[PDB]
Amino acid sequence: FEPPPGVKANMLRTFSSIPVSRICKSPNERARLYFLLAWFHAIIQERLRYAPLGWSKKYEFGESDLRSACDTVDTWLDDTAKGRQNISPDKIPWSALKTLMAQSIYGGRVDNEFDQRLLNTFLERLFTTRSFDSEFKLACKVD
Amino acid sequence: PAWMRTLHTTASNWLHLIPQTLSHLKRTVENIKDPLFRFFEREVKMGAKLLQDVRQDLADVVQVCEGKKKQTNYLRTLINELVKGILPRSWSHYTVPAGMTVIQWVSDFSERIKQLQNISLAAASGGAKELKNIHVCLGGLFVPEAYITATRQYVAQANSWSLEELCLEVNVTTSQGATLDACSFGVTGLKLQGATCNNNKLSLSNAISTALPLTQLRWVKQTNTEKKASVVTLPVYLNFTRADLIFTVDFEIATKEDPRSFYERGVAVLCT
Amino acid sequence: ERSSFPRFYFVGDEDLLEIIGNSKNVAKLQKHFKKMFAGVSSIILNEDNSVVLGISSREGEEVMFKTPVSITEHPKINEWLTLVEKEMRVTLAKLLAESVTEVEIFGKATSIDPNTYITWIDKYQAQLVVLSAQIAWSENVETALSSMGGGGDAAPLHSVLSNVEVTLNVLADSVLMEQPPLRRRKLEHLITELVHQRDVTRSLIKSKIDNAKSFEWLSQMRFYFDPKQTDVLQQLSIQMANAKFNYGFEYLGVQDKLVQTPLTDRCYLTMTQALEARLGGSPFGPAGTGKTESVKALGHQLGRFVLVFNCDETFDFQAMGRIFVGLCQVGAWGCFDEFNRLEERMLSAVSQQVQCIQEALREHSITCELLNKQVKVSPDMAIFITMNPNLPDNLKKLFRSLAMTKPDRQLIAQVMLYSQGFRTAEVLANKIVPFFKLCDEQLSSQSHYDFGLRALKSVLVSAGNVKRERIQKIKREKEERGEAVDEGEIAENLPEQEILIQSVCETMVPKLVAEDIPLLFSLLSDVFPGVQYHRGEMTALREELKKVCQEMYLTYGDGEEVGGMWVEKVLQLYQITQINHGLMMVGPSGSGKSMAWRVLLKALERLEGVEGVAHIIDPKAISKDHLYGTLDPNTREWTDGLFTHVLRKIIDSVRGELQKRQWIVFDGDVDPEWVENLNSVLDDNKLLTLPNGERLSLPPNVRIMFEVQDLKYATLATVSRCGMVWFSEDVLSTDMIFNNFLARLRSIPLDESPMLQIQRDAATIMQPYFTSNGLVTKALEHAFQLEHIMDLTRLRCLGSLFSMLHQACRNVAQYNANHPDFPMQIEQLERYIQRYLVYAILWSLSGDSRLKMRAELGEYIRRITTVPLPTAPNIPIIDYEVSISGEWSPWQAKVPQIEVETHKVAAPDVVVPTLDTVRHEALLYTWLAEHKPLVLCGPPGSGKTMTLFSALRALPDMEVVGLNFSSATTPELLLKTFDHYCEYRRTPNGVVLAPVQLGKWLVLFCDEINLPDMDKYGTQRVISFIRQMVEHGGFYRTSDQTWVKLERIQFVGACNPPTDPGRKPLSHRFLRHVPVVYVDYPGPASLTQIYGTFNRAMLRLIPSLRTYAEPLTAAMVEFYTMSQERFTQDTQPHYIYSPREMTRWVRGIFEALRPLETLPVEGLIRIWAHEALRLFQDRLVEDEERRWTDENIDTVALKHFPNIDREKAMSRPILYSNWLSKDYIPVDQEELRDYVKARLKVFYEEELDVPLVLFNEVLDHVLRIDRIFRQPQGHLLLIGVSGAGKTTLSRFVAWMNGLSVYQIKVHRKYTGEDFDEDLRTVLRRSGCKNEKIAFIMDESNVLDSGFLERMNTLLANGEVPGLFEGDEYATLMTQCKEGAQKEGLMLDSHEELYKWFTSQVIRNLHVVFTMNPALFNRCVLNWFGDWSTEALYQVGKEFTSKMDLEKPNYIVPDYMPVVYDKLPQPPSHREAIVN
Ligand SMILES: Nc1ncnc2c1ncn2[C@@H]1O[C@H](COP(=O)(O)OP(=O)(O)OP(=O)(O)O)[C@@H](O)[C@H]1O
Ligand SMILES: Nc1ncnc2c1ncn2[C@@H]1O[C@H](COP(=O)(O)OP(=O)(O)O)[C@@H](O)[C@H]1O
Ligand SMILES: Nc1ncnc2c1ncn2[C@@H]1O[C@H](COP(=O)(O)OP(=O)(O)O)[C@@H](O)[C@H]1O
Ligand SMILES: Nc1ncnc2c1ncn2[C@@H]1O[C@H](COP(=O)(O)OP(=O)(O)O)[C@@H](O)[C@H]1O
Repeated sequence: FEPPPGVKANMLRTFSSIPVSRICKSPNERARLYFLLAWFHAIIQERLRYAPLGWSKKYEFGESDLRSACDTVDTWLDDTAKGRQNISPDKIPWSALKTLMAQSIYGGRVDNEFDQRLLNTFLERLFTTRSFDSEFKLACKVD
Repeated sequence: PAWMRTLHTTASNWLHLIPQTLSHLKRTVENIKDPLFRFFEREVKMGAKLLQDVRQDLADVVQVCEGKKKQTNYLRTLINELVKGILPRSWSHYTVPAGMTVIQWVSDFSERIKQLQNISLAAASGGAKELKNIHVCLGGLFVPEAYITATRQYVAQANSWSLEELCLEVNVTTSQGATLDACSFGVTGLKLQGATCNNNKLSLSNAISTALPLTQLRWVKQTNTEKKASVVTLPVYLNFTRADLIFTVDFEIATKEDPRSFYERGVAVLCT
Repeated sequence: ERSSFPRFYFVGDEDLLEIIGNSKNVAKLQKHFKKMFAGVSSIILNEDNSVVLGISSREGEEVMFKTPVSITEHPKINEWLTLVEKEMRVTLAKLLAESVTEVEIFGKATSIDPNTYITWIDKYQAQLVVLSAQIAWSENVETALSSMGGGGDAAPLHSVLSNVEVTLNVLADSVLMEQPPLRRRKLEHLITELVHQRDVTRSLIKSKIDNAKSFEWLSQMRFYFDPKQTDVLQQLSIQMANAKFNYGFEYLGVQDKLVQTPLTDRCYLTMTQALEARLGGSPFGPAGTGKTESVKALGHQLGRFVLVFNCDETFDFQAMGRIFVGLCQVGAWGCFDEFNRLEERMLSAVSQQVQCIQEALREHSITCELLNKQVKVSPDMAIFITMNPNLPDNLKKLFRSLAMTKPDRQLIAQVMLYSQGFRTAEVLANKIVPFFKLCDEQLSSQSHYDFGLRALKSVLVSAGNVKRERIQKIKREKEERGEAVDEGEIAENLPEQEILIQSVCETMVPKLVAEDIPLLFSLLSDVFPGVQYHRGEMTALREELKKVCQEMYLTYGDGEEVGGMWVEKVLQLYQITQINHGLMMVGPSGSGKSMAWRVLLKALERLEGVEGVAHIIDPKAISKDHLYGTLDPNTREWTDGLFTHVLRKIIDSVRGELQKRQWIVFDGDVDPEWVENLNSVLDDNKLLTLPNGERLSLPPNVRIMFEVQDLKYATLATVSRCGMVWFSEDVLSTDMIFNNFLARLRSIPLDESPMLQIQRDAATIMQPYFTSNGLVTKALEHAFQLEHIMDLTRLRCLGSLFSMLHQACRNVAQYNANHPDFPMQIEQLERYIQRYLVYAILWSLSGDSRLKMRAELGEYIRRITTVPLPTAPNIPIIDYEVSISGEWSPWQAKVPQIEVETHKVAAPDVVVPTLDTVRHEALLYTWLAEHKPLVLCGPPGSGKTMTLFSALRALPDMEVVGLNFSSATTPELLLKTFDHYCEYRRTPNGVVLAPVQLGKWLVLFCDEINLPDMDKYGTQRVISFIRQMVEHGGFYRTSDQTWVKLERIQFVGACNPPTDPGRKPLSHRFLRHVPVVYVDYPGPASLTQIYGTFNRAMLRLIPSLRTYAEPLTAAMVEFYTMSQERFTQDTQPHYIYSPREMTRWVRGIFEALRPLETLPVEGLIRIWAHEALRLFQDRLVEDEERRWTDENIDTVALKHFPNIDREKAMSRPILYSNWLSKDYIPVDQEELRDYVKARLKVFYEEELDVPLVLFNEVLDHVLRIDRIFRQPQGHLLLIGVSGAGKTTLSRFVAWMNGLSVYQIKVHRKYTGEDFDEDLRTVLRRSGCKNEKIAFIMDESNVLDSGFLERMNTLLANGEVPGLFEGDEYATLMTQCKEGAQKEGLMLDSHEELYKWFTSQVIRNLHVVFTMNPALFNRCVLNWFGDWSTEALYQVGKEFTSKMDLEKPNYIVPDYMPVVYDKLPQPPSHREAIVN
């Protein structure tokens, strides 16, 4: 059995794995955050297949990292939004998540420094308040 | 059996293609003072030792194929592991790409020994002064980070400053149009992945690999000034598998170019 | 009891029984308090020992109890242990509250009074003051940000930064001046933490952080202290990022602190997140990057204790499992060391255990099963698993991972350098770190080199100490001249880069080889340009060394002068003694080591006035249990070991030895077996632990040094726990040894003076040849160019030369004594000494080489020397000798012509004088008079053993005691033989070992010195013991750990070349003592003479044929020579042809001609050919080889003996038997076939009944086998294809000869002990009952090489000492007594009964070894091979006889492929089908 080699397949697998109740909680900005983290995990995973270029060595960016990242986002968003149905995009702890996914999760297995630089680059491109604009680009010049 | 004969043919061919012998470097107190000479003599000793090892092992194999003597235990392992095509342990003392097969290993080793013959002949012709202007290739040298550190030590000793207070600058130029400055060392064979550099300026492109005619390594004292946002740091790897890091170069990208986009596309420098 | 107070789950179950046993004993629980806690070394109690007053540490810092717990009201061990723990936590918290109140009072101040600040420091422990500083800084910064809550407010964070700056300035001034070392560590930890705080506050200021909830502040470790909380345990809350933890409130004593590398707090964040995420972390990476120390620093910062389970061969399971579940109860932490080093099954088991505990922990987010026990998992746990590149698949899902690839060494060096009060700390750090990066690569790699980060830490600490001693000296000088004393003033004008150069010189220069010195100087020039250092020469010590070397006759020099390198090495040794209390003078054998430390001790004694006492202990010679001490299984009584004994004797201060300087030199090899108990000494604790429970603090004067030759087996942990000095072989110059020997010879007389005068005259004569670029050194290097049987060590050869020159002096003295009227003059003495010196060079340099290389050495010397030499056109000088009259005379004249008695031909003890054996007689005399132990080397059977026995029996006053060194030889056997022949007597000097008989030098012969196996740490304990005796002139008696000198005793050994299997080359240390001489197989002319004597005595039996003795010897020698050059050992391992087989040849001829009275020459040559076939051809494995052998024997018989009838003399069926006739007459093959067929009818009728066909090979082989049985000690080697008839023919011969056949019944259950039982059975049957037995056994019967070795020793000795012990021994003696009583011999003691038993066995037991250099040449091999065409044809004919294979219609083909050569020309039908 092989996972289908696709960004779409990985996103679908991620959203199927994550329970429906968890991703819909009081903060309605949570769903955007969950989608962004899922897209980031999928882009990393599918970069693994191109090991000489996508990284420097095949890391085990397994599903456990995704569960840990989901728990981190859940708990920190619960911290920042104390039972509020909405939270402003600027109030999101963007730096906290950026540094956490840069050092603890998805970064621990990262051994080479330049892989860490890549992870920082992806995280700073994706995780920011600018994401909550309708004109955001998850990629540039796909074709 | 026939694999006796085919292995005999392969061993004969390898002994033909591998160069005969490697000359050692003559020791001298002034040469011992120079760090480049010490690095190069260490390299020559290692290369001559391993060349003697492989030459003797191939002579052993070819004589055994003719039956004049019997497979020992280590010989049994060596013949079996030549037939199976996987690289022997006793031959690999320097870092190698994981999947490299014996045949292109021998081709690479022939290349390395030829370059070592070149540098030994150049050293014998003159001295460490002529040793300074040699255009070595990082992939060819067994320990190239030793070479870059030796260049650092050479410039520090020649011009009398601390090693910590020194930094490296890159001047990617054509081999013909290059200047041999006292701080400049010629490095060849460097290749970029996913970028093209013109006049020390980088541009993203879809070309898979761009060859540098000659990379110029110059050591300049630490300027203590913050790097411009247009300058990017490129990792340098020995092999395409990029499992080992040698050193880091700093490159200035072109206008309109996003250093984040250099990072995402995995732009890198490869020795081989 | 185990459930209550689970903290003693870490100590052993045997130690648990101990604490139960010592329940009413508080003073014996000290080991357990050490093991169970972090830094707790003892609990403080009153004189009543009824209440605990405080808790101390390994350093000595103590914590006083707020409410002491009295054991009287809580007699139960668990109850008062729990009370001690809880009250320790309570007092730690309350003392923290007091210290934090103090520090906040000090804080928020424009300036700090230094006096009050150090008073606060000393008022509390190191950990408490560190934690108080952290808490105060945390509260100050948090309040400063809470003021920032208005947004854009002017920052009082500048005030916090300035407060930290001024406190850091105060510490920078304070650490500088001399302080108590515990205060020193307190100051170092505080300055480290405050440097970290200053950097993090600078980052916060740069980032312009505004809100207290900004993640930029959340990331850093925040300390929250609320004294208002009732429970003191959680009054301190530790919080980093989202994680929040309570303080462990456990006492750590003093622990090394890290430097808060960005890598380090990266790890901090990742760990704490993982624990809040309720899973452990796995910070993998290469070793030496601080992974385990990072985990320890996390545990310490939270105040919990970490367990460092080191995972190597020392790792265990049951103790590991119990300490693991103890961790489970207690809640402390545990950091596994390198996890990939575990073996696979162990790795899986421990992985399953940790997976169980991890899932329990995640469940708690609660009991789990450990050792069938449900255990409440405490929330506070963490478990960490470092790794060296992966995780087992059962834990990849449960554990995080980190990249510990490279810690910031720059930051570490900057923090620790500044922690030592260095100004310009960052400059020196950024210089020194790349310097060690350079050292780890450019320096030639060595086993002992260690340029890891730990070496950097050590260099920094040493540099700080050097700066302090320099400022102390400056302060003393300024007090002397003037009074203006200011620490800041002297500090400012104090260079610091010179200080680091000095420190690195004093720590790393000793460890370099002679070539790395210019490399390190170049590196210093490149990293620290313009700055250089020179060690301050200690002129007092220089003069004391010069004077002592003058007294000890050693050579002295300064720098470039001869021995100057050795002098510098001695100075570095002194320096590192001043710094380090533990040493290893690592270097090749005989470099400088023993005499360097001796001369240093004596120079220090004469300079300081503190007398020096040494306890030179060899660790390997004694067993480890005896080295440290024994544990009584019943009464646990403490029998101290040697080192523990001497330590306690020094401690007791009985005779002022505390005032004396004590040097416990550990001469010998080192391995991680005994030093594991001694590693607790070489650290800063300086305390010796014992298994019984006693502890001994190391007095300051005691200095432990290790005198080890190589560190290929030393654990790097122990290598780094103490200093090092390298003594390269270049340090010891050759001419330096020459001067040593010349001075010693000129000084001391040999007996214990006229002979001193003759020594001085001899030295004057010989001096020119021992100058630099002299004859001896060129000859020595030439001998180094050649090869030698044993490992050529230069000191060995020089010692041999010096010993033989001393013997030349003794010979001159004896000649003067025999000629009192005419003492030798200067000219004659001069000639004698020159020629003796040339002779000694020849026999000492080439004495371990083949004859050809001896000739080459003689040729080289003749080319280079000027001494007159014999003018022999071909004979090499080595075959010549020098007369006592100083003339060159051939050795052949010294060889007499013995006429051995005709019944003593080829006897085991008849030595025939030959050139080689008289030369070796002279060398043995020379080398035993000097009492220099020696070893014989040469191919087995060359005659060395008896070439020595003849000398030593010819020696007037030396008993020979041969000993058979086996693979399992232990020095216990040497002790046994010593107590058997020698006795211990108490002299005023001390206990003395002396042989019982007087005036009689006991020589101990060792047949095969190299046979005992090399340990896995490359040391032969026996050879170490003899090295200890020969060097030290004594040994240590383990019964009372007393130095016992050896008197009137010397050792001699022998061994074949090490290239033979089972032969381990000896340690160069032991070689440098014993000179070795090569005894090869005798040459052609030597063989001619040696067996010409044997045959001339042989043929006296039959006078009519005496005239044919010498041509017979010539033919025998020629045939053996051919069989030499043709049958090399390369073709087959057993193609070895020694003069032992010549002795067997002549012995067989003797056994043939003895009962007989008359034969012509034809019968003689038939006998001669028979024996030649039985020796030289019966072992051949190829048929063309045996055809060649037959051709050669016939040709030699023709050429030497022309006038003899060929057909009768060598009739092809050469078969000799004694069964048909009364004597051993040549036997007709057909008639012998008839007789053996009749005996086969008898055999079939009585014994096994299977058909046996009698083809020629069966006849020849049955005759050979019976011939071997009929002799005593007949042991035979039946190599041949399976089924070919080996065992059946052997059984048939055994039944024919009346022998009882015995095969061992072998199966997979059959282990070594069943084999030993069968061995005792067969031995007692064949030696006690006088029941002859044939013992057959196969390769299928040998399931272990131990079987082979036991058989080896049984056949070499005739008996095995290892079979019969204890009850079995007593029963054997009972049976031997009964057997001797039946036989007619009255013997009482066990020794003579044992000898008679051995004689009976060697005369009655016959073992045969059947397969398909030790056993070879000592047994008889016979190659059956496979049945030839003939044998197959007869087998077919005999078996295909019942059925009618007869066809009258058969038509003979025109062509027959004639497979059977002897097929009848008309092949009948049966003949054709059999073919
Ligand atoms: N300074 C010196 N002057 C004269 N002779 C010396 C000097 N130093 C060493 N020797 C000689 O060199 C030899 C070394 O002796 P020693 O047994 O002390 O060496 P070592 O290095 O301890 O050897 P080992 O490893 O075998 O124990 C001895 O013959 C000793 O007399
Ligand atoms: N953060 C640090 N601060 C100070 N010294 C360190 C630090 N990390 C490592 N070291 C030094 O480096 C060495 C590494 O020790 P260790 O923890 O055994 O490494 P590893 O965990 O990789 O085996 C130690 O001897 C220590 O002196
Ligand atoms: N000069 C000699 N005199 C008597 N026998 C000799 C002589 N040289 C060799 N031999 C024979 O060679 C053998 C020598 O080997 P041996 O001394 O037994 O060696 P090891 O005792 O070490 O086994 C003896 O059996 C002996 O018969
Ligand atoms: N000369 C012979 N004539 C007849 N049978 C023989 C002869 N030699 C061997 N055998 C047969 O070989 C069988 C076993 O031989 P064995 O002594 O076990 O050979 P090995 O000892 O080499 O295994 C016996 O059953 C015997 O019948």
